[PDB]
Amino acid sequence: EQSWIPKIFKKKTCTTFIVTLCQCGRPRTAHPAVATVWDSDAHTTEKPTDAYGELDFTGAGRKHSNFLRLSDRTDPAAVYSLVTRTWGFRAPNLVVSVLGGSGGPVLQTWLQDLLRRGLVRAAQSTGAWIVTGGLHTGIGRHVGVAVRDHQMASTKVVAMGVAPWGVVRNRDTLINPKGSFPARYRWRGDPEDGVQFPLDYNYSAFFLVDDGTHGCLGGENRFRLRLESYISQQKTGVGGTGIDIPVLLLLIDGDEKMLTRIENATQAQLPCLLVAGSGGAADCLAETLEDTLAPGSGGARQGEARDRIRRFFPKGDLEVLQAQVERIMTRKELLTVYSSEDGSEEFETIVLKALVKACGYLDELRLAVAWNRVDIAQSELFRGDIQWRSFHLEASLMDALLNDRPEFVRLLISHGLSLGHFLTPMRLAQLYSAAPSNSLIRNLLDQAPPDVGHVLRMLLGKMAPWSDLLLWALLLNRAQMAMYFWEMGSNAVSSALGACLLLRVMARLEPDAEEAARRKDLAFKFEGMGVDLFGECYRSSEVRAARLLLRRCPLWGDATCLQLAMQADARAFFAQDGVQSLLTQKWWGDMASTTPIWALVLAFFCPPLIYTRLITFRRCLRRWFHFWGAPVTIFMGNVVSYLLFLLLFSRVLLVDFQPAPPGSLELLLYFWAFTLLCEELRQGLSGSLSQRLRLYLADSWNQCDLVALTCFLLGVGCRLTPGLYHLGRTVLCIDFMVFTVRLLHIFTVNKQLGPKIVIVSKMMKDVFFFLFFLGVWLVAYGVATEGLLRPRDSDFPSILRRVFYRPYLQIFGQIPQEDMDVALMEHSNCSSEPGFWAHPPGAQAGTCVSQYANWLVVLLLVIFLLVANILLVNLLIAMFSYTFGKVQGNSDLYWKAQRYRLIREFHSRPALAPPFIVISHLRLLLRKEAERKLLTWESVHKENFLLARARDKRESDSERLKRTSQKVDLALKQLGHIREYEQRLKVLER
Amino acid sequence: VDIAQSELFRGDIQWRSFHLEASLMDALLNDRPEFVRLLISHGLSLGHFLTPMRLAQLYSAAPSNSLIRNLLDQA
Amino acid sequence: ARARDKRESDSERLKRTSQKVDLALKQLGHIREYEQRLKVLER
Amino acid sequence: RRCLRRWFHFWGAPVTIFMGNVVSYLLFLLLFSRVLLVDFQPAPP
Ligand SMILES: [Ca+2]
Repeated sequence: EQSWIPKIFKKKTCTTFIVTLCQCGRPRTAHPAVATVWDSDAHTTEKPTDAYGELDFTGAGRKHSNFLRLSDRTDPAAVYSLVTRTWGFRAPNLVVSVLGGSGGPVLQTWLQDLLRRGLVRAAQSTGAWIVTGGLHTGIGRHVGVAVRDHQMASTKVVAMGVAPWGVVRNRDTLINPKGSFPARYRWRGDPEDGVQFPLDYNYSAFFLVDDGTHGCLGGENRFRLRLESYISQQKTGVGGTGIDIPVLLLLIDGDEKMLTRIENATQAQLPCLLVAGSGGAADCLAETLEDTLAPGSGGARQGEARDRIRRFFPKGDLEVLQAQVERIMTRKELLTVYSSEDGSEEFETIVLKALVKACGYLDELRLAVAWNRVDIAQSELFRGDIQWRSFHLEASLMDALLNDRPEFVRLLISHGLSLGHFLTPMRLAQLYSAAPSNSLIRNLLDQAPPDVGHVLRMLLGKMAPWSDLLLWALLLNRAQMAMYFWEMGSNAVSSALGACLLLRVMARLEPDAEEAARRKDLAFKFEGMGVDLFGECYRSSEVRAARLLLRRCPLWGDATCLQLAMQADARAFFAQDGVQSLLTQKWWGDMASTTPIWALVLAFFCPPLIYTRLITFRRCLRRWFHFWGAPVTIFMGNVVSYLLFLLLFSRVLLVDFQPAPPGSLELLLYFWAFTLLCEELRQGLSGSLSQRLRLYLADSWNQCDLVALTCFLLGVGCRLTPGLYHLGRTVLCIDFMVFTVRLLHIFTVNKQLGPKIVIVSKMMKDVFFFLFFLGVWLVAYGVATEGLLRPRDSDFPSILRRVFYRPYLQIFGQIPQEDMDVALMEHSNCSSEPGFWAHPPGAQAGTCVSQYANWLVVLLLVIFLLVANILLVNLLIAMFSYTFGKVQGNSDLYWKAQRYRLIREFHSRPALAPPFIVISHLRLLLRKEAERKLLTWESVHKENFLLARARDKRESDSERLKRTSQKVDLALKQLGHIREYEQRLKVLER
Repeated sequence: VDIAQSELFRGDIQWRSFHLEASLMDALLNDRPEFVRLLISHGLSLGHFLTPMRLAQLYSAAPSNSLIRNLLDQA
Repeated sequence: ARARDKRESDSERLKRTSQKVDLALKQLGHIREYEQRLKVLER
Repeated sequence: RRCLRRWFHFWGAPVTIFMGNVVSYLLFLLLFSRVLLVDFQPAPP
């Protein structure tokens, strides 16, 4: 996408030649037919640019170095937009324009060290921009080599080149109005002249300013200054939240023209940093500022003396230099001197103080947040001399939140930053407004002032600053921010489970894919953290408090912790011992969890025994209801009722089922089945009508019960009709099978059998594989045998029998040799067809079979027996063994999870058994400070757990090794210092 | 390698395209990956570097009787 | 990413610490020699 | 025409070709079995 690039940007060709030789820098001969003082704009013609695209320096580089040619009189907004958007460069956190003449190809060692170590390092750390001449000469070359050395030794800095068109060596190769996306640049040009220079190969971007001249210097000064000012007017990301981008000018040596440029920059309110001892045109200003409030007598001509000394003799006589120095001092607040300090190389702090002084609201904390320098912020805060205001830190906190800098927010909060007063509906709206472009949260907010209530309602279903901040972070999916807020939350466990729920639902709702997977991962991390916190809260402290923690219903959604876990499928959460013990206790209701099963049975059959001490736990009726109200006793009663129901069903079906009108027992059976139907109706109805109906029908067991009951009704209806008695009997016969299959549910309660049942459920893929394999083989062998025999019955039912049924039973040791092996049969001439025939003795083995090639029949029999009885069955064994070995853990977790659903289901069933449950359905028809202390105790445990994790991490070997590396680096730094002092003392010895 | 990196990093020393081209050829022939990496990283023009003569030289460095050598001979 | 991960591995960090300690010992020998020279020049 | 384009897309998809081929193969086996077990006679085919 570049079609607009020629549109908004224009190159400059001079309209008029002004003297043989033009002022335009081109020979008189090479000029257009249109050819007192030449003007760079008045006598210039504009046309669409023809030298855009990107460079590919021959050899090294990132294979991408964007280049542009534009007129000097170009608005900077378009340039900034181009760089930020089209070329993909991130907005700058700081712009350092490195002025400087640097006379001579070689620069002093201390200056080169300062550049390479401070300037480039700080630029990389803070993601700043370096603006210099994009030429392999002057200060630009030094900057480029410094950047290259830093990149090599670091184990990518962004620097641009603003250079005049006409002085770029080999400009022709870059000319391509269509486009020069690839671009070969011969920067190793053998000829060397000062009229033109090659482009440095270390600069990521270029700005070949043009002013209709074939060579000159300084033409780009206007554009450079305007660009710097415009960048200074922008903001540091996060919409308008970002502070004004700091822009700083660094000056080393230079000339009078550099003094003029410094004056222009100061006029444009741009801070300037001067290096002491750099050389001419730079150290003079440093000295003058050092003079500052010098005495009027004997100082007025001191400035002139300094000008004539530091500056070159030319123009020294001219008073213009002194007047310009005075004008510069007029705004000395924007000037600073780089204290040499024997090569301090502490660039960032000097820049910070210079920016603060220039500002005279921009604050150190806001700048530190704008950059990623946590150390700067902590140093500034730790400085006791500096005093901070509530809003002073509030602005910084807002910036940190908007830009997602967890470390900064942590540090700011830790420094006594009031939070309750900090958050406001306006600020919260701002925070939510920072949704990244088209994110799912943004779509949800648009579809829905934050107005976050409705989005949460539509997410969950709906069927304290920390809480709000945590919710916002979860919505925006800022992992570290959310984790930190949770660490400061109040309802830690319930908060964690709610976060897991919300993240999982959002992820299933995201078009994010791998980004959604990170939300899924964040959900897993939160679930694990909640698990660990609860495990600590339970084992290490009173279990009663843990029980209270789970049962309570916080304000997250007015739902219990267990409900949240179940809705989020937080399988890991239920897997821990504490939750299982609590669930067991609820399962036994009021009676003790240790009650032996046999004791329970004896109590069940001997109601009076419940009052004996042999079972552990008006008082009498209260105890009675407790016993009969416990979920376990309801379960046992229901099982007994179900068994009696099956017994009655079997009795009726096998004996009393007659064509006559139904008897007493059959009617009792009908009433019983109707009771079961009412029970399932109750379960479905109360367990949003469509939503709960789907929830009920989802459970497989309920599907089984429903199919059983519908088949039962179908069969009864059929039997009542006079004609369909047999059909009714048959349907009821199958319905008995369907009912009795339900008894498998009894093994979902045991501590060992439930996992076995789940694993069996997962074996069905292997079962189907074997079934289809056997089906194919059966079809093959059966058809082959039947074809070879050629029985004369040729009756479709008989054909199907001999093709499938008999081969099938051959798998299970029913091998009728007398019906296939001719040797066991009497030879007879049954059929008129030519050949021989025999007479099988079997009733359904065919009237008579051929015997043409019977040895082949026996051979096929042997092959089939082998493949079926041995190979297929053993393959199935192996597949079962492998699958069972592979899915043990997942099955166990799944059972532990569903244990809660089971318990809840049985916790609300009517107290009575199905056969009498009609009476209970009828009844159903016709119809603090302690909490605060609990939360405080939970928060204390959370703090202990967090400290334990942090300390354990800090004591790990890897962290200790890293810290030792840091200390060794510090030791080497100090060793260099003492070595330098040693050299100084050795010198002073003489 | 350290000697080469020190020599290159020395700003006083100026290098020529062929000046590094000879070194690059030597590094390739002797199979010194670090040297070639460093040389290329130092703004060494590559498109102009390779030539059919140079490529023939490179392929001529097949070690004694190697399968590549047999295949080239057969071709 | 691969290069940085390798450089941040424990083994590489330990090797780099060994290099830095060797450099420290070199400089320590230098300063010790200068210490002896200064002690001599004291008289 | 959009209609024919959609039609060809459906019937051109590899999966649909696979399903069609499977159905054809099953019918072929069924025909084979029928012929072999019933209509296979010494008389001309
Ligand atoms: Ca049910």
